[PDB]
Amino acid sequence: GPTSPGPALTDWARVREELASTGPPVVAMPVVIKTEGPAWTPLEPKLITRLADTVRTKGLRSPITMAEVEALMSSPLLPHDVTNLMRVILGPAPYALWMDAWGVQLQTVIAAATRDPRHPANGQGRGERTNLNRLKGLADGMVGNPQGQAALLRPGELVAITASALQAFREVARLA
Amino acid sequence: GPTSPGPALTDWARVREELASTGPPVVAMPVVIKTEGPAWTPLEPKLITRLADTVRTKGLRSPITMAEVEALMSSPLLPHDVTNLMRVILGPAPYALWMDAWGVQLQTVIAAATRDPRHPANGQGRGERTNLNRLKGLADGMVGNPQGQAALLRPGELVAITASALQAFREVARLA
Repeated sequence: GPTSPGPALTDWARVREELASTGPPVVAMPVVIKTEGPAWTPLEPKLITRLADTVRTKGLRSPITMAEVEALMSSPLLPHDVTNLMRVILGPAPYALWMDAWGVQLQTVIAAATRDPRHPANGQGRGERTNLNRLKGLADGMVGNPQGQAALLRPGELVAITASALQAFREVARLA
Repeated sequence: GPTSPGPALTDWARVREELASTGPPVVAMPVVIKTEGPAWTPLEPKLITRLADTVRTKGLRSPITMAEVEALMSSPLLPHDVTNLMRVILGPAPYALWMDAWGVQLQTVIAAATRDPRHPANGQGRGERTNLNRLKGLADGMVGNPQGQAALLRPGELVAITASALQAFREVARLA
């Protein structure tokens, strides 16, 4: 990633390499993790407003709306984002239905998550297994912390999260 | 912060404003958090190598080293950073002493943290109180996750963390 201009996170990979190519005594021994690649995608305000507009005018049960939401929810999103996105398009009343539907959808994910310790929502470690709270961005450190969510949620969970969001949306757009 | 070029985190502040300046029905009602301002500072590889060089040549008990480390540890750092910084300058053997000394130093912080629920290391909430593991970047989600640390640690904790690191360093540079 962009490390030439400025390193948001100390680029310890470079430090490693340096120390190495200079003297053997001790050396390139700093712990080089390299957690990289943001699997979530941020939404563009203007694209969100036009979705609101479309949901306003064309309706909600409208195929246009479904089409435009579907597309916008093809990329992984953080719990914070789905939540806010929905709070804006759905409105106070249906948002609740969605919240409910979304939780149900998420629950079946906690199954394929349990059924298989190899599910994309889980990690390598033994504790690294998703949970309803994680998926909802309610897990400790995620609550009201999108920055926190971006750092803790695994790509596999983001995909689950977003698909569920999209399902529950259809569930509510039609069954309403 | 930079939101004109591209919004790393969905800029919901803008979305709020839009919806508002257009139609009253529902409106600018997305939850706008705005967690901002990184209180930690990333280290520049070259500056780290020269510190290694200085620690190598000039020594460790050297005042030059103390001078150059002091300066470099005047800005808040993440547990990951202090740890790696030290692992590089201190070497296998003393690093252990430092680890030990650093923990002791951190422990007295857990006191002023407990003594006062208004300590900078604590938050507003009732659970938002620091702990040895947080300060060490061992808290869940911080382990091997500098990105995670940057999102969870509070500025007040970063200052504690870095000062302690600096103390424990002096503790080890002299008492060795």
